[PDB]
Amino acid sequence: DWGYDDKNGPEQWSKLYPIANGNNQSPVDIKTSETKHDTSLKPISVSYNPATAKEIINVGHSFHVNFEDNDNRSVLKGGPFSDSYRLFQFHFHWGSTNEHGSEHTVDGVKYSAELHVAHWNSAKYSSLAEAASKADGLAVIGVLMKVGEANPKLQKVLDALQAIKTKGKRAPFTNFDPSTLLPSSLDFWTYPGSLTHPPLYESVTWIICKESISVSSEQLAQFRSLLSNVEGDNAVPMQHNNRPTQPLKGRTVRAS
Ligand SMILES: *CCS(=O)(=O)c1c(F)c(F)c(S(N)(=O)=O)c(F)c1NC1CCCCCCC1
Ligand SMILES: [Zn+2]
Repeated sequence: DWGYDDKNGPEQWSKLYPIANGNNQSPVDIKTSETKHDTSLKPISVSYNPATAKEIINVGHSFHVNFEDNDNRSVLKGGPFSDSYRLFQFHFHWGSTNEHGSEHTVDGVKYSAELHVAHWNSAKYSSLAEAASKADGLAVIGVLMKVGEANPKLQKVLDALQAIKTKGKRAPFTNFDPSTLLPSSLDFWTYPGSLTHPPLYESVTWIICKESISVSSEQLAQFRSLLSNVEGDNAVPMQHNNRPTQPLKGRTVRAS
């Protein structure tokens, strides 16, 4: 029902999802002069099992890669967390132009796209569906993607998109460790926030990497060539899916 278009996009979401105007909404601009270093943060540790890669799915507004989440084979730990979070998905956001496709910004600087690697709290909760609405339920690593050289690490993913061109299509996507997509250093910022699209629950601990990764102009074009319509209907490109930044409302962004 909601989308990213003028009629149903971010500026309209608060009508059906009032929490859009809440105190812990994402994404945010990270003003580096205002970050606070927390001596209790530990380094991030990611430990993903490539055999957990399962399927790629076109969901109309975006696409994602899911990973088997029945057990703790693939986990994020460290950082601000006291226990491990289980990997379940990764996806991207992009924009209509290379100039602004990221959701998070840094000192007002907009990147071309953004990678999200999503996990849920399997220490405290027993399912993604339980964890999704809890303040401590989800942990998402964000990586800002700077347009420039083509990124070869994206290749398996981009090559798969031909199999999921229209809304609802899905295909097997196996033997893939998405830590291969992360930057070499996992220095990061963390703040309490939300899902960036409806239902916008304030359930996400964000881990935003200090270091960016690359993406080419033509790789971004491949994202925008996915279609938001169902097969047989007239082709409608998925041109953009990034939410604008939202007020900090007194939250602190912590620096590792
Ligand atoms: C196919 C991607 S998704 O499942 O629609 C999805 C998404 F596109 C996102 F942008 C987020 S975000 N930006 O806040 O990480 C996301 F979490 C997505 N997945 C969730 C699953 C977790 C709870 C269930 C309901 C909302 C979508
Ligand atoms: Zn996202």
